[PDB]
Amino acid sequence: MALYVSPIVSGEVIRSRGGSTSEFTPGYVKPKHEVNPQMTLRRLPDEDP
Amino acid sequence: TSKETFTHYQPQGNSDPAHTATAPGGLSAKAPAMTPLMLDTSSRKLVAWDGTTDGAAVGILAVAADQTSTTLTFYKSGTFRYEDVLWPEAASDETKKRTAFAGTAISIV
Amino acid sequence: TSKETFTHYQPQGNSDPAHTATAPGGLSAKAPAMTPLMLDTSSRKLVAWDGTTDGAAVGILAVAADQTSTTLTFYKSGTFRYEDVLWPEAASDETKKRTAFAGTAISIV
Amino acid sequence: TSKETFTHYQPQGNSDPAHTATAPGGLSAKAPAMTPLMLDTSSRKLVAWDGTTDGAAVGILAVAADQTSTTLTFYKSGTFRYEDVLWPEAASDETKKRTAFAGTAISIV
Amino acid sequence: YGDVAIVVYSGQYVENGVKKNFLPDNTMVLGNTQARGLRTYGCIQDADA
Amino acid sequence: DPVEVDMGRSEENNITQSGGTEWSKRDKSTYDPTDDIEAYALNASGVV
Amino acid sequence: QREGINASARYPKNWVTTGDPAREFTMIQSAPLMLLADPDEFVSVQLA
Amino acid sequence: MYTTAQLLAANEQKFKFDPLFLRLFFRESYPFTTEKVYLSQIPGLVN
Repeated sequence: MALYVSPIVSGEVIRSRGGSTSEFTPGYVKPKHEVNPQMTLRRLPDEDP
Repeated sequence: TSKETFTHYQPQGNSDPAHTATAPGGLSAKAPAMTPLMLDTSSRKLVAWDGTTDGAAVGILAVAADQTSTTLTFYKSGTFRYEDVLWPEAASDETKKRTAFAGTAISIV
Repeated sequence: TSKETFTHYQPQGNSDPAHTATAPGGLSAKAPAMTPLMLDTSSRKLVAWDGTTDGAAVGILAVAADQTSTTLTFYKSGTFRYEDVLWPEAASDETKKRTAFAGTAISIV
Repeated sequence: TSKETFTHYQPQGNSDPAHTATAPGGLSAKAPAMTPLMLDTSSRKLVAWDGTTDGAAVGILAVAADQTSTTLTFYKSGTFRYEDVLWPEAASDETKKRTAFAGTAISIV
Repeated sequence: YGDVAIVVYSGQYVENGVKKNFLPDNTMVLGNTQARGLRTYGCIQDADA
Repeated sequence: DPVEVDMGRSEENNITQSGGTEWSKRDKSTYDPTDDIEAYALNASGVV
Repeated sequence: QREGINASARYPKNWVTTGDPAREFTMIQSAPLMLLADPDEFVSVQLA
Repeated sequence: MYTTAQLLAANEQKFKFDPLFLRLFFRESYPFTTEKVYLSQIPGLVN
């Protein structure tokens, strides 16, 4: 707010604004899967007999 | 009516290599695949893990065999799932069941 | 994750000129900038303000110094912000701190 | 003024791959990475290495954790540099620490 | 609303550190949009002025 | 290891209806919910 | 890093392990890090 | 030392401040040359 100081004495120095930072760095994901070559011997639920 | 679910069969839990080895065995009864083994304290002949002697795990059996088998082939590395490996009912608390293979290349996920 | 607030470094709070001065000092420990100073009662060297003696404040230190610093540069006039002065822990009253420099050219806004 | 000594972060000391594992954790204090572990003498949970129990080392912690972590992830194979391992303060003998992981796939080079 | 327009004003002014509303909670004003208002400005009491 | 992100949300934009007057303890036919909407959207800092 | 694909949305990878036990694998690597410039732009009202 | 920080977009945060009063009723502006100001109004009531 702009103060109502009288125009005789002085005016206060309003502190300047600005400045705020933060970091959100790493992140990751890796969903590994296998193949297990021994499951292909049996039949899938599809692929009618 | 009846349902027969076709589920896959993956004993490994990680991509780490699963080596194997052979050693003389002293089994007393039929032991299916993935039955933990312990080393006997009298003659040091491999037997099935009792589930009570803590820290006695030495390996996991890979091929089915009975008391007639002179040599047993067991894994000595890799990572295995809890739900796939057959552990004896003597060990009842899950925490001690998990860390039974610590100190050896075999791990449980 | 972590937060770093950037604020402009404005020790002054009014357009009053900030005049510096030099004097012998008798500090005994590390004293950062914006530290009040007082006169020694015996040797009249400059020391860190204890925060208990009324009217002992004579100025605010302008440049960092140590016990080996034979000369200290301190402010002797102007207006300074309350939050920027490193008040001693003994002066635990806000009113006394705001009027500690009264009677001199130093003022606190 | 202040130096910026930069060393490449290479924990491994040989071409031997470093295999990992997971097991329930019971840490009593904050443990950074490269912290040796043993099993609890009673509950067989994973705790930090004291540096005085001979042969208790079973692995090296892989990720940072605290009391809120139920399950720890730790290395179970490979070789590590002696200087990079955050040894416990109690273990004062270099020779004992260098062979503390003998009998396990972990090695110190 | 016929001869009258309805205007909702929720402007905010900033106090020393906080945000507040210009108008009180439950009020209305009845006036003319052509009513004469003055934006009078005083003399600049500055030495350079 | 846990990684926590403080995007910077203030507490004025996390209104919780909990109390004795949220919406379910009101009359279905007489109450108008638009006032709650305009009150909650007051501290939005931009068009919604 | 050997193909210079350090800055990418996703990264598929297929490989096979040597030795007499042979196993293939498949992986997708990425780093999704959803962010909002102005957290105060939205108001999350939890009804009751 | 080795930081490698990249800065993304920033924020704005201005007020919700529109007069509606310096634009609807106070459209006319005057300066001063005097100290005081009168505001006379004649009561128009014929007989």
